[PDB]
Amino acid sequence: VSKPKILDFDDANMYLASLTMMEQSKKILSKSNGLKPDNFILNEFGSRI
Amino acid sequence: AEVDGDQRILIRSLDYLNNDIFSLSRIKVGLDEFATIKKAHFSKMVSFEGPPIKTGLLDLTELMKSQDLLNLNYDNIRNSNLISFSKLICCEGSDNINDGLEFLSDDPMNFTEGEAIHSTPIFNIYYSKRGERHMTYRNAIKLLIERETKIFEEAFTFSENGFISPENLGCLEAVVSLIKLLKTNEWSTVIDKC
Amino acid sequence: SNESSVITYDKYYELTRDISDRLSIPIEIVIIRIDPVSRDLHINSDRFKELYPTIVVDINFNQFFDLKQLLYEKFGDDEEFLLKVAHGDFTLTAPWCKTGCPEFWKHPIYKEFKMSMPVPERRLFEESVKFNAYESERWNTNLVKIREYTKKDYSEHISKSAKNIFLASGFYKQPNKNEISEGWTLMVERVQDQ
Amino acid sequence: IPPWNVMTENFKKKCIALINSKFSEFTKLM
Amino acid sequence: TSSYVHSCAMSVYKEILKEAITLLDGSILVNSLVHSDDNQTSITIVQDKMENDKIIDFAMKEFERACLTFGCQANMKKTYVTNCIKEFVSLFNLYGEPFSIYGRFLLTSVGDCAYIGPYEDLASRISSAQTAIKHGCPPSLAWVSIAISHWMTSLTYNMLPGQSNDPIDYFPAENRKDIPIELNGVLDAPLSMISTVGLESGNLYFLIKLLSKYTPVMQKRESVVNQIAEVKNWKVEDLTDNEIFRLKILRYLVLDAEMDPSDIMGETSDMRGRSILTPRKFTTAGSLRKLYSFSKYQDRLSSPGGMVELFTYLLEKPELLVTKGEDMKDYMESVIFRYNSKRFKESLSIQNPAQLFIEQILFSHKPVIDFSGIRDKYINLGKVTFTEAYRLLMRDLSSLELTNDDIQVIYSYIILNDPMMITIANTHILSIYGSPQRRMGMSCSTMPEFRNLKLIHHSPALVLRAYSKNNPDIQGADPTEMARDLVHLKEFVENTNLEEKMKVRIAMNEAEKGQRDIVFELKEMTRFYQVCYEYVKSTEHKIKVFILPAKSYTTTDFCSLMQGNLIKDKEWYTVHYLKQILSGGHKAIMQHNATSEQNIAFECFKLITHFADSFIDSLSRSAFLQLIIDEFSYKDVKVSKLYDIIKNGYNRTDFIPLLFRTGDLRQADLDKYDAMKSHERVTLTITGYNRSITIIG
Amino acid sequence: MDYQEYQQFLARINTARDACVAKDIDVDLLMARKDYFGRELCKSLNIEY
Amino acid sequence: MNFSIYTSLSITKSVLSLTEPARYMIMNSLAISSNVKDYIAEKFSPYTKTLFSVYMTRLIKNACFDAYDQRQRVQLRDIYLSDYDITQKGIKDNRELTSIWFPGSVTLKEYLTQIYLPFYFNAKGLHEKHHVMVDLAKTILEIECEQRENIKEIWSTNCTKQTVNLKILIHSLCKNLLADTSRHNHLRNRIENRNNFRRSITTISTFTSSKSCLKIGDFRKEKENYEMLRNAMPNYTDYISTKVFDRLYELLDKKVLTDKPVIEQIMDMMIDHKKFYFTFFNKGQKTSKDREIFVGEYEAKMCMYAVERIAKERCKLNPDEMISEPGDGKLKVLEQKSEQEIRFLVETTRQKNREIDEAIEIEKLSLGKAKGLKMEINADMSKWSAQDVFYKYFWLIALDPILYPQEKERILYFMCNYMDK
RNA sequence: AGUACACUACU
RNA sequence: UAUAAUAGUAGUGUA
Ligand SMILES: [Mg+2]
Ligand SMILES: [Zn+2]
Repeated sequence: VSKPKILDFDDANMYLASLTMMEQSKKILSKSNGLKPDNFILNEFGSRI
Repeated sequence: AEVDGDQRILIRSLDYLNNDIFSLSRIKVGLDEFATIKKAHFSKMVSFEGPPIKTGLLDLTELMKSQDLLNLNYDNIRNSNLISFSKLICCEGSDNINDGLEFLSDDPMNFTEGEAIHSTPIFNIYYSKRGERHMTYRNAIKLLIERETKIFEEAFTFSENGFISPENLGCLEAVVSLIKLLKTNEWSTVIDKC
Repeated sequence: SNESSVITYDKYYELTRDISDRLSIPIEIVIIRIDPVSRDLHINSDRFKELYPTIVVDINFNQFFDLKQLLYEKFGDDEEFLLKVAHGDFTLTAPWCKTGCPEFWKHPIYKEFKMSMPVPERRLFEESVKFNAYESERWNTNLVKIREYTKKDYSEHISKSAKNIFLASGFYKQPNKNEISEGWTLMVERVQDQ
Repeated sequence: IPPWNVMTENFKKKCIALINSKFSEFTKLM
Repeated sequence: TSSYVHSCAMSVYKEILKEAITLLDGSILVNSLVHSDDNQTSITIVQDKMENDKIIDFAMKEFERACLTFGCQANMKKTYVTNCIKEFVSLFNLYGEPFSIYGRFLLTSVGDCAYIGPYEDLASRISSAQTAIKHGCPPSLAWVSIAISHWMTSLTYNMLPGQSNDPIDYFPAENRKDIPIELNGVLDAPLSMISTVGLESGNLYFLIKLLSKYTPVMQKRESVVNQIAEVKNWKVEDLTDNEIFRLKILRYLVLDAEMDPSDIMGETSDMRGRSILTPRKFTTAGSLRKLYSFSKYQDRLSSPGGMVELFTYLLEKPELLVTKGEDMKDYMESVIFRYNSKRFKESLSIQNPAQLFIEQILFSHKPVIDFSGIRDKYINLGKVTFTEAYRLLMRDLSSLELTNDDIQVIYSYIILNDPMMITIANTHILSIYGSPQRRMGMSCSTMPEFRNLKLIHHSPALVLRAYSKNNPDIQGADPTEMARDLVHLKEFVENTNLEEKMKVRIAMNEAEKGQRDIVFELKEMTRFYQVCYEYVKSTEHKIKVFILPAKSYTTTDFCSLMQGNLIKDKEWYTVHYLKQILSGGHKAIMQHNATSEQNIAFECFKLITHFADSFIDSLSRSAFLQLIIDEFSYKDVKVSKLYDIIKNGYNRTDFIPLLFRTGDLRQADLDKYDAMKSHERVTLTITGYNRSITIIG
Repeated sequence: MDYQEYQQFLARINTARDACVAKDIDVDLLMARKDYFGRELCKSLNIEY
Repeated sequence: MNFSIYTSLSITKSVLSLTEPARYMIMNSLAISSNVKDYIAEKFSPYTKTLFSVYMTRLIKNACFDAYDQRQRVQLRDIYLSDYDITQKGIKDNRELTSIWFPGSVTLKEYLTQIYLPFYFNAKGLHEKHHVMVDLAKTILEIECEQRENIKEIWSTNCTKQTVNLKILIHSLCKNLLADTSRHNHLRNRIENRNNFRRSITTISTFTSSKSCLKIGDFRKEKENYEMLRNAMPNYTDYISTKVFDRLYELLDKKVLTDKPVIEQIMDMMIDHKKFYFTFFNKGQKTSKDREIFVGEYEAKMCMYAVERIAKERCKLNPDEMISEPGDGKLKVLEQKSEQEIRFLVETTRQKNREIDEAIEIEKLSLGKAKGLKMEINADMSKWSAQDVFYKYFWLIALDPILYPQEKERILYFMCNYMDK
């Protein structure tokens, strides 16, 4: 029968885990690719934007 | 019956009535009547091209092409900047500021007065009302000249004595000679005019 | 609408056609109509449009609409003004059905609705259903009667709240941290239960 | 002075740049 | 009905509040706006007796009670009270200033589409950008939305740079902005054009660039019609390869080879489609069993000679191919015929955008293009891919030639036809940008009508119904108006030669196949009547309101506000035009005439007079005016010519002071001015213009 | 269209208190709309008004 | 970018349960008078299956308190009253409000954008039919059961829920109908002309579309698990769904409907059609809970079309009714009303305080002067269609002066039969 | 996978 | 005199 299992949103440990996950994602994903972007949107509408 | 109904307006009648009036856009055809030309926004004044108009130290053509100094509000003209007025300089031997400035309007302007409304969200309303006699174009230009020029003089006293001192004067001839011998730049022009 | 334009064109053409032949000059009637709300031009003559290949009328009928709106707001309540500015008379088209519905008075829903109402309201409803505006001398003699009947209770109810304005202390449902915290506690309890 | 401090510095810098691209005591002497 | 009862309840609420404030000797204004179930009540109260808290509590309690007294109930959980912010239906009004969350429209830039081809999806997605632009979207974020729409379409059809269907290496173009939109290019035009003309700004902007580059210098600051007249002078030898390619596309793929520069009444861009490379979808038929009308259609199909009666009935009564029938017999036959189209039959079957999206992703490398029709657009195989289609198109246009006659045809049939296109081209050519200022107070203003002149009095459906027959008098029609509308429609048909072209095409296919192809004749008749319907189409009367830095009342003011609002994100500019942008004319007629410069003279001398008496001393005003008249020029035109225009005109009464100061008054302007200003004057002696009455008694 | 006429009409609307003169004000407003339109059309066509 | 990476790729209902309630919670916190506590206690139902949902819940919880703390940081631009129009209007652009989803300061326009945009991050069609069907059936039957059990009285005076004050209703209806029908003399002709009442039924767009409509009859052959359902349900009413245009084709082909004027056929069907059937399904919207959508048959569509058009042509004359206003013009109407209120406030305050202003050019004088107040009751109605007293509408039909007694009788008979749907 | 109010696309 | 018009399909916003 059960009930919809959801994470404890007001738990201190759960919020700390979510904050740690967001911090780790920001750490990994904020680093540059080391390559010139050169994509469709840029090359085609950079002058207008 | 039939009679030659008197014409409400006669050409000689208007010629005498406008003895006091020297307004190009305003005439009084009757004793109390007034024929006027509709108003147009001054942002289009840029579209005029012609030879310079040299009246004393003032170039009216540059005033037509000017954008900052054409505002009708008195406060926006009396509180403007020297760099804007520096465009209007065609002195070529004018001894006094007033002699050059006498070629500007002496009629009162409109000024924006702001008053509070005293409501739960407090806000102020600003409306344009005709100013008193002491607020004209000439007076606003005079105040602008004197307030901004003092800020330029106190800011170019390279010599200790002051702006009028012969040593500071000598530095001035040095600077203007440098800019005349150098290629013209809008920095150079604005400094020269100021 | 162009209905005035066509009748004016007909009148002018009829009155001028007998004169055109006498003076050996063709009289063309040109009716230029402009739609105030969607500003478009309808010139009837094709020869006049040939004469003027381009027409650039660029005007706006908004101030007149605003003035009419203010006038109608000022005189909206007065019925004599409304009949003064009314077009024609109240009129009904042909009936959509030649016979009524006799079983409506026997429907259980209608019986419940009627018995829910007091006797005078039942009589008012029965008289209002059977009221025919076309047959009656005045179309509003039914609405006015019921309005005057109910005006006493309506005025009493309005005056009761007008008096209630003085019975209110300055304590409305303002938001603050305490209420938000209690709501959050109740929410987390409900979520944990669910 | 804040209104003219930038203008004067830019004027001097551009004059230096122009005179280089082409290729105190002074006050007391005047 | 529910909203009406809600309005009655809110009126009772207004009466309660007004009586209560009358008890307090104050002033109250209540403006309730009532939708189906969303209410916006605004109350302004000025009083000195009690503080605001009691009034707020009383107003809230009365709002709840007035909602309850009429059977309704306010969701006090979602009902809130604000000093400034209004929110009626997902639309805000902060303080007299409209505000809307345009971002939602931006988020629909990658939304679903019809999935018909590279161009239709791009058009559909670009609408989310124009719709976002309408709700106060800054220029840059709208350009980002357009770019994202182009990227999404290219990714859907494998058109991104480096992919298989990239057309950059197959056309004479340096970048995909050069390739036409219908040929899988990207849109390149000002944002104001994109918002106004709606995706035709590509061809319009290309032609405007050509005009700006190749017209002579002396006719370089003139109206668009004057500059289009000088196309004959042009030298087609100097045209670049990309320009020749695009002009050939416009002359052959878009227009028809039977057009001539001498044509005086041709088709407008709204009367033709822009799709060229439309992938063909091989889809399952679907069930459609449950439909009664589909069963009847199947029975008619199985019957021998059943469909020929349907088709001949449709041909005999073609007006019900673009409109609705007036009785049951027409409606039945229309439905049975509508079953014949594959698109409608696929529409009836359940469609989810995700399945179509995945299908269009998958079926891209496969041959999906029928090049037969594309070759049929120009002079006189099977399913073909995109790349081969590009190579075939370039091979076909290589043999074709371009001449000044063809460029004249292009300019006449693309720009000179629609007054709106002429106005937009003039706005782009003659724009002058003024003082930049920050957007302080925004306002809503509706889009005006660019086609003011009207020729067809009645509705398009009635005119087509009359034209199918030859009877001006039809149910609900005025015989004289119908007669003149039919005259205009017949004149248009004979001028643009639609009937002759249709007859020639059907005759050619008759000779080719050898048997009468009735369905092709129905298709040709449908196209012809669609063109006729688009021609008459008196007014759309669409309600398009834009959020602009000011209020626009006229067409030129609206164009100026749109051009100033959509160039920079930080500020908006004041735009004025060198010459009269508007061109009075009809939708499908060439405009070879240019408007006079009277308004230029009016603006010039109003400016001179007011500038002189506002910023010049009284004594020097006359000398300044004389000097300006003698040696100045306003908007490339000498002011002396403008004064001559005003003097030699019928509007010398608006400039009485200016005329009087420079002689030229003549007493006649006095007479006209007083005659216009004259009215019936009462005192008994009632006086008016040469009419005086005096009653003694 | 002229502003002075605008305040004139606004003032005569505000001072009106009888329904017998509001009809006259409405008629005068309609005639003012036609005269504005006729004058502007004559200006556009460059013909005498 | 950290916030956007998670929201852009959120394809679950966990963020759907948070995006929509944020509007109500934060806006009620920022408002003057609001029952934010009631909304949080009884309606806010977070569904946090992911860590990002937990993070966003804390963000919303903090934003509620901050929004309460910063409702005094909203200022107004100086209104430049030209007297012919209003320029330089609105709310000042000062970055003092705290941002919600990420650290930083935002303008009030940016604050409203941050409040309201997240709702559009949701994905349509995220629901499952299996569960939403049951949820919608549960809520509909729950409301119906509550109405059956508790609600017994139709007319009251002390403002009981789901009850109407009879006298006030009748008097207000009389006044409003009088004013509206006095505004336009030819209202009946306008109803007939625009809604195409005198023309054929085939000329009406809503009767010839390809949207779904209901058919009642022994359609077991086409639908054929249905067999087990028919065998296990004695009182099973067989139904099918079809297109509107196909339904019209079937009705015309069987001579049920003719090419006579549509209004006469509508009035005849208002009697000949006694029992109305409706089915329902899920809209598939982007909210946390889906919305029930109801499909009726063709005859109900015709009668409802007649009634709705009769009401619409009167709503067009009411300045306070806004459905009749063409779309996206409601923003223009809001703007016009706002400009009127700013002008009314300015003029009334300047005129009333004229004596005090003259006296000033004093603190007691400043206190004594009248003070303006502006209030905006943005409001939603709870269960507009469910918890509504239908009987009041009878009066709107009974008091209508543009209807003949036979037309009133037929319309009221249709409404009575509709009440037994 | 409905009622209404729109706007935009394609034939 | 602020009122007559409305093809099919698809998408979007709104209640
Ligand atoms: Mg609301
Ligand atoms: Zn000098």
